[PDB]
Amino acid sequence: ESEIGAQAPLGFWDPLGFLDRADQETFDRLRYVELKHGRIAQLAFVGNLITRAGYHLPGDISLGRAFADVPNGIAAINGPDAISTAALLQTLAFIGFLETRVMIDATGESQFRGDFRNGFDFGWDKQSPEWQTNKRAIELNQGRAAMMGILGLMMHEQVG
Amino acid sequence: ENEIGVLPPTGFFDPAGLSDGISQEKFDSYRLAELKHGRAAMLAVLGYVAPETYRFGYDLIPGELSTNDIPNGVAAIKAIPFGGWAQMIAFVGCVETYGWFTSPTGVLDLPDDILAKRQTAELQHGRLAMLAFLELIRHDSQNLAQPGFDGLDNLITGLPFLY
Ligand code: CLA
Ligand code: CLA
Ligand code: CLA
Ligand SMILES: CC(=O)O[C@H]1CC(C)(C)C(=C=C/C(C)=C/C=C/C(C)=C/C=C/C=C(C)/C=C/C=C(\C)C(=O)C[C@@]23O[C@]2(C)C[C@@H](O)CC3(C)C)[C@](C)(O)C1
Ligand SMILES: CCCCCCCCCCCCO[C@H]1O[C@H](CO)[C@@H](O[C@H]2O[C@H](CO)[C@@H](O)[C@H](O)[C@H]2O)[C@H](O)[C@H]1O
Repeated sequence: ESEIGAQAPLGFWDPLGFLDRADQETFDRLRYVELKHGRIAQLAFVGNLITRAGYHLPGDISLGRAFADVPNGIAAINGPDAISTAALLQTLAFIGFLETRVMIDATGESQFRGDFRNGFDFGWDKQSPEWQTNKRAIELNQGRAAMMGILGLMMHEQVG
Repeated sequence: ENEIGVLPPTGFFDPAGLSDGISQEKFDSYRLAELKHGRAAMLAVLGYVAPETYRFGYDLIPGELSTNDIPNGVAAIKAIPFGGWAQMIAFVGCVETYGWFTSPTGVLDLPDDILAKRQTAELQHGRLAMLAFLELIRHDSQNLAQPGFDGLDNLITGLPFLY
């Protein structure tokens, strides 16, 4: 089992013997989970850093509370002086609906578990020979470094 | 056109023709959605009455926030923090997506006619519970927005022996 994911210095990095028995479906689901975790980690990086910078959208979220009035960090969602639970629940429901009605495979692009073409693409037809492998390695490495950095940021703001 | 869930109180009840032609898959999805909304409504109706007389003494937020103090009805969503709602939604999603905390011994081995009648009764009870939940929510919201409006006092206007 040597595929995209052991790029850079060390090779098969399985100190715990995770893939001692192994199987194809377990392989695919683990890769999909790692990819999703990394993607959400880097998007949360963008959001957290751009909020710590000082930028804020105009307008109000609740009945008389602007986007720049909420605290920054963990206190936004939980703790005193947080966003109204109705608004947060509504946003969570909207995100769930978008996830369940947008990023599913309704055509049959298949290939890798995580591709949601459904006909729409920019240039993922002309390039073929080897850009796919190193691109996937790039996205995986970025996701892993993301997850590490975002866990560090969350713990730092918790202990800060 | 003709499947489970057609009983004589009326008979077809499709005035606006929401189905018309459709297909087998779309009809099956609609039936699944109706069964799901119905079961959820029945659970909601059952759970809207129990806390009025019984209360589990657990401290949602250890140290404070003890069930024994949170309001009942549509006012609990404001008192309960976002973390608990997220945790329970994730838990029910784990129940639904996976087979976790689910047992196939509840499918039973009933004959065909018994199964059909039981399914029809399930759908009827659920259809009733939907409107039950609607009325409960409307009364609670109207009373909370303006106390004294709709002068019938207390939650659950029926079952007056609770108070
Ligand atoms: C209404 C909202 C909604 C809905 C319906 C879904 C629906 C789904 N999500 Mg999802 N998600 C949402 C919002 C939503 N999401 C939000 C807002 C986020 C954050 C951005 C995520 C992040 C997310 C990830 C990362 C993953 C999903 C996955 C899934 C799928 C399976 C979920 C599952 O098995 O249950 C949940 C089952 C579990 C076992 C939960 C795991 C919880 C982990 C193990 C613990 C995490 C640590 C904890 C949060 C903090 C600990 C604190 C410390 C003090 C201990 C399903 C389609 C999974 C998927 O696509 O599967 C292929 C997946 O990997 N979601
Ligand atoms: C729509 C459904 C629904 C919702 C949203 C809520 C929401 C809430 N309930 Mg509640 N409840 C429900 C149904 C529901 N309940 C039902 C059906 C009952 C009767 C058993 C109760 C009895 C009840 C009590 C006694 C208390 C609450 C409380 C609460 C609040 C705190 C959260 C909590 O502990 O939940 C608890 C939610 C449940 C216990 C419902 C679980 C129902 C699942 C489906 C059972 C699954 C099967 C079970 C594990 C056994 C399996 C065996 C097999 C044969 C099936 C919260 C607002 C507490 C509070 O302070 O309220 C003010 C409290 O003390 N509820
Ligand atoms: C060993 C497992 C474990 C552990 C360590 C915890 C730990 C905790 N739970 Mg908890 N819980 C568990 C299992 C566990 N839970 C299970 C199995 C259930 C049944 C569903 C619940 C139901 C539950 C409720 C109903 C509540 C808690 C709350 C809490 C927190 C107590 C107050 C606090 O610290 O506020 C600090 C809280 C935070 C810093 C915010 C934490 C946000 C959570 C961890 C994110 C969860 C994300 C979700 C799992 C996955 C993503 C969303 C999904 C849709 C994809 C604490 C973090 C309370 C709480 O969160 O109050 C605030 C609360 O009301 N729990
Ligand atoms: C084998 C195993 O392991 O488990 C098995 C066990 C078993 C039993 C075999 C199985 C099953 C089937 C199940 C789960 C059956 C349960 C069915 C259930 C519990 C169905 C509730 C109906 C509630 C209704 C109709 C409420 C109407 C409420 C109405 C009409 C109201 O008017 C409400 C009301 O509020 C108003 C609006 C005004 C108020 O002022 C007055 C009141 C309060 C009255 C499973 C699934 O196979 C699993
Ligand atoms: C979602 C499914 C809900 C089903 C949950 C299972 C219910 C069965 C047991 C729940 C009873 C919980 O309440 C039980 O434990 C509580 C733990 O806070 C304890 O409650 C008591 O102790 C707490 C912690 O020491 C203190 O806040 C108080 O002294 C008091 O609330 C009691 O021992 C008992 O009231």
